[PDB]
Amino acid sequence: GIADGTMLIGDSVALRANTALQTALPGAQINAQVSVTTKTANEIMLNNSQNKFLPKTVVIATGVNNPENYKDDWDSIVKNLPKGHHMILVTPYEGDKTKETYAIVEKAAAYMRELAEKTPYITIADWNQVAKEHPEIWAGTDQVHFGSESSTIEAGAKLYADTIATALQTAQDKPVKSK
Ligand code: NA
Repeated sequence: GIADGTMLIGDSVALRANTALQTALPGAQINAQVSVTTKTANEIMLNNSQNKFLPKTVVIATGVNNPENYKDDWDSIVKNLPKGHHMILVTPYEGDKTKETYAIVEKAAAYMRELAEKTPYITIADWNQVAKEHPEIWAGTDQVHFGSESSTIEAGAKLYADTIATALQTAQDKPVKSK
């Protein structure tokens, strides 16, 4: 019964790609904010479900903020996805390999890949993998917020939006969570 549509619940990285996301996904509902974590995205997801605002396809674009609890957080948000939805997980990317949290973000991305592989109503959008392939969008940056000027911000934002668009196309023929 859940009506068609896409809502993205995302973090500052997603918020940085706001215009590119909307351009690549016309009519998608982009709900991205600076401090969003996987924890609060879980709460936002259910709040929207319980008010019947959550459409069929849910994009969770979080993971780089507060990565330490990734196991429980991604287990939980996957568990709490309401019946009737398909879910897309956007893997996080921390580019500074010396960051004390780099290995955690990497573990989080890997664990999200495991959940998407495992779960029929879940699809991966592997920003982590794509981000590693494009060093040019990280020159002069904090290694998380793509682009040091307009051209690489735009190029980075378009790569980010296209990754999610490709996952949505992949998820088109795939089932929803049911019972
Ligand atoms: Na899957």
